[PDB]
Amino acid sequence: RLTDREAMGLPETFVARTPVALLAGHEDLLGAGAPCLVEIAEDPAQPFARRHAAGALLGLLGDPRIRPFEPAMRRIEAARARIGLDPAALGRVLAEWERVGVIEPWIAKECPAHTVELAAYALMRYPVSNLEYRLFLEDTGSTELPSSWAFGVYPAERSNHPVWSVSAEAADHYARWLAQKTGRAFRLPSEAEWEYAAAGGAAREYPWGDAFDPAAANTVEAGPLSTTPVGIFPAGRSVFGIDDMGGNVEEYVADDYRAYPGGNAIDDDLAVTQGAYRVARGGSFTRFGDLARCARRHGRYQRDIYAMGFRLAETL
Amino acid sequence: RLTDREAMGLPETFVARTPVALLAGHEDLLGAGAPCLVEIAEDPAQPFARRHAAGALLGLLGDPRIRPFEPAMRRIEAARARIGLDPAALGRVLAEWERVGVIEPWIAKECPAHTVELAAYALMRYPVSNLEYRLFLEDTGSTELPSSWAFGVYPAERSNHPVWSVSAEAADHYARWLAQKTGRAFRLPSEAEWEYAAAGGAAREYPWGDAFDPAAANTVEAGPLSTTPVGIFPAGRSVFGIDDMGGNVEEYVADDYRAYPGGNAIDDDLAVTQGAYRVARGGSFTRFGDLARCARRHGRYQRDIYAMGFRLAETL
Ligand SMILES: [Ca+2]
Ligand SMILES: [Ca+2]
Repeated sequence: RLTDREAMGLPETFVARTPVALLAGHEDLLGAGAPCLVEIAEDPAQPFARRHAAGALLGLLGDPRIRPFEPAMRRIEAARARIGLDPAALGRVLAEWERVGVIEPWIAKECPAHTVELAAYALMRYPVSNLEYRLFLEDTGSTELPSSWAFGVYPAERSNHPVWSVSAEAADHYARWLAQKTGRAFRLPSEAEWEYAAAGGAAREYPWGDAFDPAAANTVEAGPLSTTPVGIFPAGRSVFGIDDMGGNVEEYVADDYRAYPGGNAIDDDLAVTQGAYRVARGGSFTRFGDLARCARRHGRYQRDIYAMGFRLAETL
Repeated sequence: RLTDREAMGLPETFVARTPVALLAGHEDLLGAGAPCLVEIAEDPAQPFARRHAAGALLGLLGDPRIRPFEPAMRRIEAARARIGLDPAALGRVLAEWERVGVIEPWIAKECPAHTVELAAYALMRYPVSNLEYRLFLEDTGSTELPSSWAFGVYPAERSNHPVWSVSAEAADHYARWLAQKTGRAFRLPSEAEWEYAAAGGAAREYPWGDAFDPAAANTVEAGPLSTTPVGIFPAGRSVFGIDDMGGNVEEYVADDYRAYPGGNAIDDDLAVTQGAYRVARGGSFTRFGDLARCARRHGRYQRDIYAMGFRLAETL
């Protein structure tokens, strides 16, 4: 029933969260050099507008943080991961997020918290970028063009933003292409690999800790209402050094939707949702912080406001 | 029946007409300074990629060519303008453009060529930009948000590109707002004022001369497949010094569609088109060079690939 803007908490009148000119008053960045721009973009003490300005200039220059054939990876040692939500903690999540429309069944599918054995793996520090996805398209001849590319056209000023929306099978295809190109075991992360990389062995509610922080991720509460250059919300980095797990774009995993086994809570929608879509995790610039919860499971519907991107894992 | 990409002459596979990073190899522009960037962006001898790079950097910095409350204007003296198409020249237009789908009735509504007395007037050198339109939205509280702004959000990296698509009445509203702000007689140009400003007293077929030139304007034949910073196709400037009249975005005029009087050619669609839409002129980054003809009359249908912007005139 809601318009896109209503769903994003915005009025019908115009709202801006960025300057009219991103580098106005930040002209010292022109002489900084790319290594200095990278430090500024990833420094949590720098105001967002200056990090955004640095990231935007890197987007024009060619961002050296994005190396398509040797992407920045973080190693994660084998572990007994705890995945999902304790049924006794559902009430707290609902009180926390009912204001934005969350209802009990959406959170109940995170139950029960359970153990998953993970072998050692690596995960991309950043989500896959527009520039990376373009190289994939040009090498493969794929017709899997991103929905946000107007008329299928590459948005060059946003070279270092995450790509969206693509299908889960296009994300799969990107991973197979890079695996073949590099000889490395690239793939999408499993749902358990994604959640553990965000939450750690401490099972944090968010990548950054126990309480939502609108400055730690690009979400709709206070984000700029578009994607951002990867990695310019450093306060939201996970314990393993992964950036943008909360916010920016939702991220596909390898798993199609399934109920977690052992959950005595009746899900009357399972008769149509089981195996019906690929799980997406992490939330996005258009949605609220409930989606930046490490345990939140999403992906059921295709909508303009659901920005679907991805990041790769690697078998070690 | 055609997809957007089919209508643009593009395959299903990916096509790029820009570098992956607009300023890669153009890093000398970082130290140029805005006046030098402006000279580069508007120099027809500079390769398009370097002009685009300069314009993109100006878009980040704040483009000094765009002065919202004192927009760059060109004065045009009172004249007896010749508007439209001689019926004897219709066959030549059809042979020239039938390959892109143009058929006789679309061109026949330009007939007959006729005389319009114009008093002295001024016309904006550039189409109205994203940055200018944002200032309008923030001052008025208007809900007339541009269609290309995803979820209604300002695209800050494209601050100095033309705004699109807006309704003709939103263009009217912008003109009234600026008139009230500045005390100057701003308005949209009449259809005759627009065509004369493009074609001159010589009644050139295109602003730049008699033959189509894919490098003189941002059209779909060879343009970058998005809007461009205003004024970076200087080879297409009109005899009066107006930029981007061919290409970039279509431009509304003050006139609703009417047949030119005196045209003995039967238009069976007049029974539904008369007064039914606002005329748009000049063509765009998504369409072919037939629309960059000074006499071509457009605007009948609302479609994603029809990018509708505007520029202001001023009574002198
Ligand atoms: Ca994310
Ligand atoms: Ca134009």
